[PDB]
Amino acid sequence: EIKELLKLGDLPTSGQIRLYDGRTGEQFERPVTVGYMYMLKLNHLVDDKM
Amino acid sequence: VTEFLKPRLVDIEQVSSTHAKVTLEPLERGFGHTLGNALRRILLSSMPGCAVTEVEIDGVLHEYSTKEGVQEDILEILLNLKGLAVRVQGKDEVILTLNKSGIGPVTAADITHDGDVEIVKPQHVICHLTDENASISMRIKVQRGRGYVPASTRIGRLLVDACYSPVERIAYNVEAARVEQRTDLDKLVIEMETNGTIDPEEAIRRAATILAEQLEAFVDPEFDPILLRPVDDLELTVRSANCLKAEAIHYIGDLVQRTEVELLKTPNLGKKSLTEIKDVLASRGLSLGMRLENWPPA
Amino acid sequence: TEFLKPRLVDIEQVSSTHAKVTLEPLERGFGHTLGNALRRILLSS
Amino acid sequence: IHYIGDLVQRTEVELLKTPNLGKKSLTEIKDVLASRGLSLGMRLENWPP
Amino acid sequence: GVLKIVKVYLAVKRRIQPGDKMAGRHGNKGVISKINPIEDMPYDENGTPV
Amino acid sequence: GPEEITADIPNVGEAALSKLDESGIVYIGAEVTGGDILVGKVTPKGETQL
Repeated sequence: EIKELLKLGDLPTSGQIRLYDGRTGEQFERPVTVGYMYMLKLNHLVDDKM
Repeated sequence: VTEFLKPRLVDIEQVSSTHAKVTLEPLERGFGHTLGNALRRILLSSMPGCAVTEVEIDGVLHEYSTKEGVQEDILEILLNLKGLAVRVQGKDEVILTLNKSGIGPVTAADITHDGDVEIVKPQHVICHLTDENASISMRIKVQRGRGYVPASTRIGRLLVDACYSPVERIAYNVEAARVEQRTDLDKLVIEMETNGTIDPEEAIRRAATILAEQLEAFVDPEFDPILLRPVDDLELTVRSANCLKAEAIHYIGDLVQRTEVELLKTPNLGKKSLTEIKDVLASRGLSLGMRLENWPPA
Repeated sequence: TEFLKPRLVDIEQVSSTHAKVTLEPLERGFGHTLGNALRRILLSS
Repeated sequence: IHYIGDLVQRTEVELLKTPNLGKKSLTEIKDVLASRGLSLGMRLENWPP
Repeated sequence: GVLKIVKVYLAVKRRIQPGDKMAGRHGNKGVISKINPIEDMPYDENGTPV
Repeated sequence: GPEEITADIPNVGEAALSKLDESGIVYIGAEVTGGDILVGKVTPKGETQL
């Protein structure tokens, strides 16, 4: 089903895409998986702890 | 000894008002990625642009306040103002006035039309006034600068995070160029997605200009400090301060040189003011008619 | 609007034909930019 | 005096000459103005454009 | 014994910085080690950086 | 003797007292940074001959 949604998305079915290094411009020698992950910021902040 | 072929802007395909495709006609193979990366790196961070840096909303003191008659709180409003796309003629600071009363959305089109200032997206929502007795009056300060300068990088006046860079996204393609001559030539196709504040061609020439300027070759305690403090540090009355400044006395060192006789000869200084000055100077171990001989060093 | 331009230089001659020259001041993102531009020119042009 | 600009032009003496503003109030005005980098008797010369 | 009490409520906004702790819902947690400029970031063919 | 909350504080400049009202309490909307005074307060000295 994720493969299907990626097909309307227009793929790669695996979910890996060619990625270029911002410093060089050279492509990374392998395909790299990229996607939107949901990430949370935890209550531990350097400002409080240092 | 084969002379090189030098790049020239040859095409501009405006896909939209804020999306363009600039291509360089002549390039030697392997030069596509070099200029592609150099230009993408300059464009994505070193471009100069106008951005909202301060905002003065009526009735509001701190940004955490919420206003009577406005749907969104002030924070959301400022957050909206960050996205205000402004093109200014020839200035490094401009004040925009926004007066609006009524019901409905308060967009950038309601901002008072200034001759210099050009508003890229007039339909850009800044507010939403709900009731018909509601009204907002704010002063938006727009400045020219470089890169991302947060408000935390330091009056009842609010500050807004500055996003100066006009460029959102850059992409490039190396693509083999035609032309029977040489055959091994490429053409750099830069797909640019900016905010519409600046035209593609001048952006390219500016990135290249910055690059060229970077490549500019390869070569190879005596005396009391209190005397250089401004008169405002004496914390005098407004009248005395203004009088002293009017008499070309801007620092304590200037004041301690003057005598009572000379000061009383001024058009605006009475006995009360002199008493005050002598009092505040004596309170810090200073006085009038002080000789420091050597005014000033450097 | 002016940018930080190079000031103060240093050259560490590892040998008679091997040296290390460094530019002291640059803006962020220019290290990789000039580094890769120059490496791409030097390694082929 | 409806705006800050109107207030910053007046001096302590002149304000004390008004029918309704006493010294407590004037002190308050000096405090709130000082709290925002402002004061009484401020010249802006050209009021208004 | 108490004459007067004053409570002052101050509010501060904190931006994400090196040393802050971020995590996903799968048990993937980690601390921010580097804030690198957008041009140095790996990007897709169409120019979109991660 | 009684401790008092007052704008009058020994050896403090007006710059430091700028954001304080008559009472000695900082006025709402003011930006404060580490070391800045929020509430002015004086305590009776146990006193010592200098």
